[PDB]
Formats: sequence, C-alpha cells, structure tokens
Amino acid sequence: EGPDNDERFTYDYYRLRVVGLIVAAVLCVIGIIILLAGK
Amino acid sequence: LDELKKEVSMDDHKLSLDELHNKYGTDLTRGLTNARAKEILARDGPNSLTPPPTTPEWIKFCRQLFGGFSILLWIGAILCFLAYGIQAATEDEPANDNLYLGVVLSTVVIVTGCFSYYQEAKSSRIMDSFKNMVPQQALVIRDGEKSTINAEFVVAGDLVEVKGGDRIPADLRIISAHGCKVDNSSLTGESEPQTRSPEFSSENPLETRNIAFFSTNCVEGTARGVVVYTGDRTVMGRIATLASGLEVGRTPIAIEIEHFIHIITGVAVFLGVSFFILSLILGYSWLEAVIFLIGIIVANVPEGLLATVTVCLTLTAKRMARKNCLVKNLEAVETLGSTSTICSDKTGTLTQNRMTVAHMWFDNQIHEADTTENQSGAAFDKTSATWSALSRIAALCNRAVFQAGQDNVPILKRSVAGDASESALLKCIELCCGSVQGMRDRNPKIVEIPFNSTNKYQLSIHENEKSSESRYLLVMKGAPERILDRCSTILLNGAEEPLKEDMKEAFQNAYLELGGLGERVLGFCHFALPEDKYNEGYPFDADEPNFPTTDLCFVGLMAMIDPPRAAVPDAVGKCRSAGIKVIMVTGDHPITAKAIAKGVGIISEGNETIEDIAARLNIPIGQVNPRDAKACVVHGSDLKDLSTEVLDDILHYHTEIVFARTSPQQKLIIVEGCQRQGAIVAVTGDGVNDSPALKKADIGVAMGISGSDVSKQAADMILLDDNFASIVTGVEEGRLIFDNLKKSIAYTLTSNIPEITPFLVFIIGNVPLPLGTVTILCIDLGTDMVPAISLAYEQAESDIMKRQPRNPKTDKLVNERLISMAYGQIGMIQALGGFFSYFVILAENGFLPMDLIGKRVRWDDRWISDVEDSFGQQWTYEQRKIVEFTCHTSFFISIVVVQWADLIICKTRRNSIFQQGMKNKILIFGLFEETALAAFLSYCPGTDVALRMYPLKPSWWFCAFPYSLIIFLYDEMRRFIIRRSPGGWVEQETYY
Amino acid sequence: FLGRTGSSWFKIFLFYLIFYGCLAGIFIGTIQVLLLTLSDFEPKYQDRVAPPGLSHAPYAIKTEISFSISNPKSYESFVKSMHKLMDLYNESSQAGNSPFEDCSDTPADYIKRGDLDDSQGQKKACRFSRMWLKNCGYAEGKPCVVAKLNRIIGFYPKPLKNTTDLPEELQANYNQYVLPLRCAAREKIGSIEYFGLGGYAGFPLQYYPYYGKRLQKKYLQPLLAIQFTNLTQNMELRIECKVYGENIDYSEKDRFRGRFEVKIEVKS
Ligand SMILES: *[C@@H]1O[C@H](CO)[C@@H](O[C@@H]2O[C@H](CO)[C@@H](O)[C@H](O)[C@H]2NC(C)=O)[C@H](O)[C@H]1NC(C)=O
Ligand SMILES: CC(C)CCC[C@@H](C)[C@H]1CC[C@H]2[C@@H]3CC=C4C[C@@H](O)CC[C@]4(C)[C@H]3CC[C@]12C
Ligand SMILES: *[C@@H]1O[C@H](CO)[C@@H](O)[C@H](O)[C@H]1NC(C)=O
Ligand SMILES: [K+]
Ligand SMILES: [Mg+2]
Ligand SMILES: [Tl+]
Ligand SMILES: [Tl+]
Repeated sequence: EGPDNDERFTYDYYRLRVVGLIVAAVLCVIGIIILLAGK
Repeated sequence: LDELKKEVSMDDHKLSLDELHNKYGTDLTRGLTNARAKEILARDGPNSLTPPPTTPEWIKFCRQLFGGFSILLWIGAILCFLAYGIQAATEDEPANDNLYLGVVLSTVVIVTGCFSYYQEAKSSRIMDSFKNMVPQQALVIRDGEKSTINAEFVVAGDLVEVKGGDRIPADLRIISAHGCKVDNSSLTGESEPQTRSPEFSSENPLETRNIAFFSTNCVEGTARGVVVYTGDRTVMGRIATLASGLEVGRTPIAIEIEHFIHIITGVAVFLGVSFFILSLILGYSWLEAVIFLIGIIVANVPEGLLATVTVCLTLTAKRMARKNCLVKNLEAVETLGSTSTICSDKTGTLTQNRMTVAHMWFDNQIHEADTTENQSGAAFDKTSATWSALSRIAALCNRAVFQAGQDNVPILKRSVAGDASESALLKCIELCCGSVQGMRDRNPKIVEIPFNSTNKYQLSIHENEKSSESRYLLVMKGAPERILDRCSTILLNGAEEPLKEDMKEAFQNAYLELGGLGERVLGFCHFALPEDKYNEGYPFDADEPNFPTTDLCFVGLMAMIDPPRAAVPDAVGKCRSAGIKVIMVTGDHPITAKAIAKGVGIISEGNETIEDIAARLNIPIGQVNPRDAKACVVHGSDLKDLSTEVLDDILHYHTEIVFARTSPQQKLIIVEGCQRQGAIVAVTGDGVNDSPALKKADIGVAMGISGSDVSKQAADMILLDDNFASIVTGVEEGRLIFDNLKKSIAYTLTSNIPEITPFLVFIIGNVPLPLGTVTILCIDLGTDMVPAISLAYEQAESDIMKRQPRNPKTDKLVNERLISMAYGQIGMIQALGGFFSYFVILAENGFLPMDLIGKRVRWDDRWISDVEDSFGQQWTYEQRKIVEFTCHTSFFISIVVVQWADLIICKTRRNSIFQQGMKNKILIFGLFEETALAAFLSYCPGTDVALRMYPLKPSWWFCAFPYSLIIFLYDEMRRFIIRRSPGGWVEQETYY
Repeated sequence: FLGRTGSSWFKIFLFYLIFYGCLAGIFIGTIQVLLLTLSDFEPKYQDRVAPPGLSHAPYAIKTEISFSISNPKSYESFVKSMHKLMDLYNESSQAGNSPFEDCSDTPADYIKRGDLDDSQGQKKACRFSRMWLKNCGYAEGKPCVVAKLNRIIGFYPKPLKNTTDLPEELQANYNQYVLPLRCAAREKIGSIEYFGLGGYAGFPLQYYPYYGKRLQKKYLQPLLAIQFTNLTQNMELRIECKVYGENIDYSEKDRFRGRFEVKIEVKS
C-alpha cells in the first residue's frame, strides 16, 4: 500500500520455523522407516 | 635378545643315570636333602614363569593424543586460549568465542583419543596361559621320603614322581618308568601318547624317550625322573618367553593411517603458515593473524575422519562375529585382506584331529569311506557279504567305547575311551551299521588276547549271534603282513577260497597304495572254529594257545588317517585363486604332512619334490636339478642346519612348500622368512606350538573349539566354529573394507575444500567471512558422520577374490589420485556452490557482489552502526551480522546439499550408480538424517545463540542444487571414460 | 620430477586450466542470472533493516565519548567525524532547483514522488540547512551530539498518537508530523537541549519516503542536534537517546535499534 506498507518490512519467521521443524521431523521419521527395513 | 630362544635346545639325555646325578648333586633313590633343595632354590630361583614388562594403559592413551591431527588440533586449541588471553588483557571482550572454541577443540582431541585407543588394542595374556600349565603341586622324593610340595619350590636335581593324570612339573630326565605314556602335543601339536622310559632312544632330545617336558602331561603309567631344568630355563618356558616377548609391531592398516596423516598434516602446515605470512604482508595484526590460523587448522584437519575409520572397522568386525569369526583386534579386520602368504598348522587346523577310517580293501577292491565331519560324501558298499564279515571284526575285535551321555552329539564328534585306531573303527561301524553295542551284545565275548607288542595282533572269541549255530567265532586284527602269515582262505564276495599268490600280490599292491596315501593300515581276519572240536562249554585259554591262530580266513584291510576338515580343500584353492601362497608348517612327521598337503591342495597334482624326481627316474638326488622341482618337503632336522639366507632361497624357489617336524621356534623362523621377503603373512593354528608363529604373524588366526588356550591368546582372530571357510570370507571382507575406506576418506576430505576456500578469500578479497569455525565442526562432526560411515556397507564393484593381493609398498590407502579428485576437482565445485549461496543471501538483502570487495574493515567495525549497502540503506552492527551468520548457515547447508551428490559418487570407484544401484540402506539413512540434522540446526529456536545458525528461507536451500547436479554428472562422465578405456589416462590420474 | 614426467606435468596443467576456466565461467553465469532477478531501485528483502537504527556523528570508541575540556587534542578526534557529517549539509552542495527543493520550514507531511520507477528523473529531495542546528569547532565543553535516523527505501516513519500517556507527556506534541527523540539517563545530573528542523526535537516527515541512492542521489536526511550542557563533571554518565513511533522498535541485542548508547565524561 501507500503510507500503510508495513508488510514490506515484515517476515513470518515464526511460521517458517514451524514448517522447517515439521519437515526436519518428517525427514527424520522417513529415514528411520528406510533404515528399519531390516535393521 | 630373543635370538637365543629362536635356536634349537641342547640337553643331557645322553649321560648315564649316575653321571646325571653328579651334574646336579643328586640321589637317584633318596633324592635331595631338605637343606640342599632350599639352597638350590635361593641359588637358581623359583620354578615359575615371570610375565614380561608391559606398557601401562596411561602411556598408551596419551601416545594417541599426539599423532598429526591431534597435534594440529592442540595448536588450534591453545591458539584459541592465546587469542583469548590477548583479549582479556587488552580490550575487555565479554564474549566466549576463543575460550569456548578452545574448550571444544580440546574435547575433540580427547574423544578422538578414545577412538584410536580402541582401535590400537592389544589383548595379550600369553605368559599367563603358560603359567596355567605348571601344576600347583608336585611330588618329590626328599630324604628318602615322598612329599607333595609347591611346584615353584621344585629345583634342578631333586627326584620327582609323576603318574597318569598329572602335569609334568619341570623338564625331567627319566630314570625309572612303568608303562608311562605322555602327551607331547605341546611340543608337536600331536596328541598321540608317547612312551617314556630311562633308555636313550634318539640323539634329538625332543624325540628321545628318557626326557619328559614341562607343559606336557602324563597320560598313563608311572615314572620317576631327575629335574634338569626349571622355570624359564625349561624347553617350553623359553617358548613362553619367546612368544610373550616378541615385539607386536604395526599392522598394514595402521601404517596406511599414519601415511595419509602425514599427507594431510603436510598440506595443513603448508597452507597454515603459507597464509599466516601472506596475512602479515597484507598488514594484518597478529591479533587477527592467529584467528585466521585457528580457522585454517580447523578447515584442513578432517576432525571426524579417524573416528569414522574406527566405526567402519567395528561394523565390519560385527558382521564377522555373526559368522562365528571373533576379532580381538580391530585392525586385524583388514590384515586378512592384505595377506599374500598363509602359514598353516596341519593338526586341528587343516585336519579334524581325529583318526578316521579312510579306505577298506576287500573283494580285491579299494573302497573309500567318507572322512568329512558332517559326512558330505557318499556310500562305498553295503551289499557285499564280505563287508558284513569285516564290519563284524571291526566291531567285535575292538575294546573302545563311547563315553556316557553322548547320544545327543553326532557319532564322529563324541568322546571315546580308547586308542585312536580303535575309536576310528568304532565310529566307522557305528555310522554305517548302527549301534556297535548291539553287535557286542548279540555276540558275547568269552575270551580275548589284547594287542601285544610281541604278537602284533589282537584276537577275540565270541558266541556267534546266529541261532542255527550259536557256536564260537574267532576274530583278529593287527599288522597287515602278520595277519597275512596266518591266513589260508579269503572271503571273496561271500564264499571263501584258497589264498593264491595272485590275491596275495593284489594284497601287497593294496597295502602299498594305502600306505602311500600316508594312511595307517590294519589287517582283519576271522575263523569259524569247528563245532565238534569245540563244545558249547569248551574253555579257551588266553595265556597259552588253546586254539588255532593259523590257517585263518583273511577278510580285508582297513586304512585310517587324521583327515582334512570338509571345507579345507576348497578354502585352500580359493586362497590360491586370490593369489595367496599357502605353506604347511607342522610338528608332524613328513609322510603324513605330505599326504595331507596333496589332499587339501597345498601340493597340486603333478608337482614333484627333488626326492620324487629321483625315485621316478631311478637316479641320485644330487643328479636332479632342484629347479625342476616346484614342490618341497623340509624336515625340521634339516631346517636346523640351514641359514636364513638358505631358508630364503627355499621360499623363493618353491610354490608348494611343506615344513614338517618343525619345532615352535622353527615355525616363527619360517614366518619371519616370509615377512623378510616383504610379504604380509597370516598364521593359522590351534596348538601351544603355534604360539610364537601366531604372535609374529601380521595376523594370527586360532581355532576356537579345537584351539588351546595359549594359541587363542596369541591370535588376533578366533574361528569359534572351526570353520576354515571363514579365512576365505575374512580375506574377502578385508579387501572390501580397504576399498570402502578409500570411498569414505575421499568423501570426508572432499568437504575440506569448501571449508578452506572461504577463509582464503576472506583474506585476499577483504569480504565478510563466508563460513565460521563453529560451522565447520557442525559438518565434520555432525552431518558428514553417518554418510561417511555408510560407505562401509558398500558391496564389491567386481570380483575382488579374482585379483592379486595388494602390494603394500605401492597400493596405498590414500594416494595422489585421491587428493586430485577430492581436493582438486569435486571439493572445488563444492566451494563455488558454497560461495554462490553466500553471494545470493547478501545480494538479496541489499549487498550486491560488486560492493563486497574490501568491505570487511567497515563490516567488522563494531562502532559503525550505519554501513551503506548497494541500495543506499544503513545497517547497524548486529543487523548485518545476522545476515552474515545466515550466510554461514546457507553455506553450511550448501555443503550438505553438495555432499548428497558426493555421497552417491563416492559409492563407486569404477562402476556407475546405474550399475551398482542404491541398495545401501545405511547410505540412504545417512542422506535423510544428514538433512534432518541440518534443518534442525537451522530452524530449532536457540541454535542462533549456541551455534550461530539462522533460519533459512525455502529458496536458500536450492542455491547449491545446480552444483550438486554438476558433481553427479561430472563424476559419472569421468567414470564412463575409465570403463570405456582401461588404458590409463583418466584411470592413472583419478582412479582412487 | 616430483610426481610425473614433463608430458604428464603439461597434461595436468592443460586440464586444470580448462577445468577451472569452465568453473569460473559457470560461477559467473549463475551470478548473472541472480542479478537479472533483482531490481535497480529496491532490494528484494528489507526485513533485516526494518526497525530503523539511530546513529550519531561522534565516533564512539566503545559507545563512549570521554575527553578533557582543559585539553585541545582531547576532543579533536570527535570533531573530525562531527565535521565529516555536517560538511555534507553545506549550502554550496544544495544549489539550484535541481535536484533540490525548498520544503516547509516547519515539520510537514510525507511527499510521494510517484513510484520506485525511472519513469521520472532524479526524484527531488528536500533541502536541509545545517543552520537549523543552533549552537552547533564544536562544543569544547559539554558536547553537541548529532543524531540521525537510518535510511530505508519506502519507509514512512509514523509518530505516536496522543491517545494515551507518553514519556514527554504531551509537551510540544506535533502529533501529526514529528518523530520525537528524547534522551535520558534517577541519575538526572545533566541538561538536555534539542535542536532541529522547525525548532522541534524530532525528524520532519517531509523528508520521506526515501527513494534510494539510484533514484535519489545527493538526497539529505534530517538531523537532530542534541546538546548536554550538564552542570556535572568527571564521571561516566550513561545517556540513552530514544526515538518513538509506530514503526520504531528496540532490541536487547542490537543496542542501536532506534536508540543511542553514549557514555559522556568531561574529565576536566
Ligand atoms: C562545508 O562547510 C564547511 C563549514 O565549516 C567548510 O569549511 C570551511 O573551510 C574553509 C577552508 O578550509 C574555511 O576557510 C572556512 O572558514 C570554513 N567555513 C566556511 C563557512 O566557509 C567546508 O569547506 C565546506 N565543504 C565543502 C566541500 O564545500
Ligand atoms: C583456491 C585456489 C586458488 C587454490 C587452487 C589449488 C590448486 C592449484 C591445487 C589443488 C589440488 C592440487 C593438485 C592435487 C593433486 C595433484 C596430484 C599430484 O600427483 C601432483 C599435484 C596435483 C596435480 C595438485 C596440483 C595443484 C592443485 C590442482
Ligand atoms: C548558543 O549560542 C547562542 C548564540 O548563537 C547563545 O546566545 C546561547 O547562549 C548559546 N546557548 C547555550 C545554552 O550556551
Ligand atoms: K600377530
Ligand atoms: Mg595343531
Ligand atoms: Tl575440516
Ligand atoms: Tl571434511
């Protein structure tokens, strides 16, 4: 917007962290699954 | 020091009984005086063995703390505390950087110390096992009276008494004996009881009957003797000292490790000081000049590599534990793969160590029995009525019996009370005719004449199990020729017939052939006594010939030997196909040694000794060109008068070598001879007479079930099931781990470049620091760890058992070709991918690549809270630093992303991934966990403080992707060239 | 030689020359495409400069400006940087209707010169006289520090509204058009005096938004002179100058995030 362009200097680092941690966890689980296919 | 002990012993068995007493101030009848014995005790010292001085574990741990990488990491750790000290004095720095990094680095050294300490293990209790062979007490005659004393109180000169069941307390001169037999397997590896008597019977004291040795035991009878040697001075006490004293030495794998440590340490100190001066010339304060150096150290040293090696070794040892192959020393996991020569004991190693029936001669025909443990062969005969007649004599004319409670274990494995030949016959009949006890119940023995030294035969009279007869049957066995002189008829295919010169000659032929096979041959015959001349109550006199022992019916011959283990012939061939030379080294007699050599394939068909040529051509042995003989058989008595140079010529000039009737020191000498030629040597054995050889071997392998305690103490590896096929597996595993270590090392080293280059450009370019010191440790200690380990699970790319053993002088674990690829090619591509992401982060935040050159001065200036970017904006100190640390984080993640491809390319040295596939589940695990770790390290809250890791935007992850792919393609194209032309260019330049 | 023969030494050179040549050419290519995705007038991200920093002229050794009044070369270090900044706000530097403009001598509202486009020439910036900075060689005794708000493209600094309570409660509250700056230390052993545009202790909103170096060269940002004529002497005084606004925030880590950290000591 014009004088109300506050969103330009903002970033949702909170969501990014939530998503990043979700991904890291799921990649960790996936890895266990493939490894445990025989121990 | 031990050169004296490598020599054959000198003795006094040639002296008379009386003469021997003068030498030791002793009485043949009364024995020593209580006072004289105590005097000699203080004089000579105790009848005991002293263990050699060991190196304490303290010094062993700390010796690892100073080996190249640890030295550089120490210089880094201290240089951290140096810069910290210089700070704490000058400008009060409330930070924790240099202090904590110095603590972290010192911990890395200590923990790495534990890994190398675990790898360099030496579990040796040789002298302890020998000490277990000296009895607690001995029986001596002192002041004309026999008393038990502490065996350590035994001295040279006293009168000792032994009987069946006790250990020889010391080396004795036999002066009196009654039916005494002894087990000399300690000195020969052969357990057949040897008679002991006062009479001298051989110039060689190790063969004479009037000497009994410490480390052996009396098996039966009784004997008295004069002690000639005590403690360390006994024949086997010296073997003990020799074995326990032998310098261990460095393994092939250990030598390889130190070698690449020098290389990597070299480049480290090179670039280290090469850029330390390069910085001072650029006008960098010593305050900074050291900080850069610390970074250089951390970049160049692969912090997690030595521990990787240890884990890869451990994991390989775990797989072998699962095939009944125990590894006592982690490094011995690889030596077997580098082995070019095997020196093998025969008895209990190549052989089962059990007299077993091998052939039978009946119906004018040679039949072969199955000698294998698990009976993997086939039948020979069952139909012939002759067989049942021979079978009956083998069962009936036999005094051997199975021990109680064996019905669970297989026939051939069960313990038997009796001599070896009777046990063999027992197990033979029990196997192919069912319960022998049944045959001995159906035919009650009424009278017998046990085998006599003079008679040379054993006879028995039984009540024929037949109801229509129920009469008296006579059976006998003995020396083949003696049995022949007592026969008139031969049971041919059922019916008897006169013994014509024809069949008599066929007998001699059969007899000569079986004997030529190194087999012990016995004759078997029977005689159905006439009914009218022998009533159902007729008494037979065993003392005086009350019955005919002539004109009997010859039934057949039986031959026997201590046979090879089932898997041995095939394992020997497999070793030989892998280009390993196999030598036999045995305490046994030459005829037996040679016969098993041919049986297992040590001596291949057609190959001759000089003696064979001479007999065939009917010419003198001196007339034979010795170069025409590729095979040789050396008796220990001849070995004794040969110099090592002459032993070296024997080793060089023959492909098929048999060393027979060797002493324990002689086995050591043969091993050393092989090593002297530059060969990596394995020893396989099971007896205490293998202990020195096993110790000196680059790798000693002991048999687990049949092995003596001493042998297993002297070994690096134990075959827990006595499965000789495990040697073949071991060499295969050894070769595989050697190749996989290269892959894992290249992989680990490759990521050094993207950690070095940022520090260099930091100096030469004056840009903001692309990657931090902490960030490097997150790679080498964190992400790269599981992937690097996973390479240990790689399958072979080709048939490794088809290639020759590596040349330890030329074929190195880390060579110039590895460095060229890891440092010069792949690592260089990784460095760029790192920098790219660095420029991406900065440029997208407002600092375009052009304006970055020569900005570090203002960038690092803590007091400039207004640096201008390319777009004209102003940044505080902490703001731009957050972007900088975000650059460290994405550079870090870029390494991980480019290591994805590197992990896949390091999978194979030659083959394509499209050929080898992706069947390594540990490797795939590594990829997932590596990426999980990196993501966690970036996104986990609080990690921005502890590790300076900042959250990355999704687009950031993909910066290095095009570089990751170029790596995959590049290496795939390169290896395509290797395969397409075995010529050499790409091969001799980059083929690891 | 060391490794190989001459023929081999050559081939290894011909390779790495072509190899590194290609790699350099590829690296440059990826830099090209990166630049191609970026604007010339505005950076892709601005969240890392977001809350504006407040920086001053006196180059602090360590957020500190200690000196002796009874000594000449004791303050000549701080006068060097003080001069460096003010030397830019010269009248001879601001000449003609291009590219400067005379703007309200009293704090006014924002000025939009269109978009971040080159569809116009150099966007005309408001003039600023260093003569608006009353009282301030500089203050040889009791320094005359000069404040500054960090430039951010397209940033509209918004003052706080007088809805509730305020630190400098309602005094000279030019609510609509002034971004205030109140310095503080309890510990009240000083004498705060502020100088600026229109005589206000703030930044005139008529100098915003900044259009960037590419679209506005020679642009001048508003200054706020602060004088501490403290009646005290020979002691470290921790003085913090704070700016207030809707778009202004602070951090415990970044001690320059919309605020000062000055340790004055007139040890004379
Ligand atoms: C900006 O203004 C300052 C004001 O002090 C100028 O400093 C002048 O320097 C000259 C020569 O050194 C002196 O004779 C004067 O006394 C100073 N003041 C004035 C008001 O003229 C400085 O030269 C100016 N800088 C530029 C680039 O124009
Ligand atoms: C950051 C940049 C400027 C550094 C570049 C370093 C280059 C020149 C280095 C890195 C790895 C190096 C190579 C590594 C391996 C070998 C194989 C060896 O048998 C001869 C030297 C040779 C061929 C080296 C020559 C120089 C080399 C290519
Ligand atoms: C600032 O200077 C003016 C003259 O320009 C003078 O009248 C005044 O006293 C000075 N102020 C202070 C607080 O010293
Ligand atoms: K050994
Ligand atoms: Mg043996
Ligand atoms: Tl490293
Ligand atoms: Tl590394």
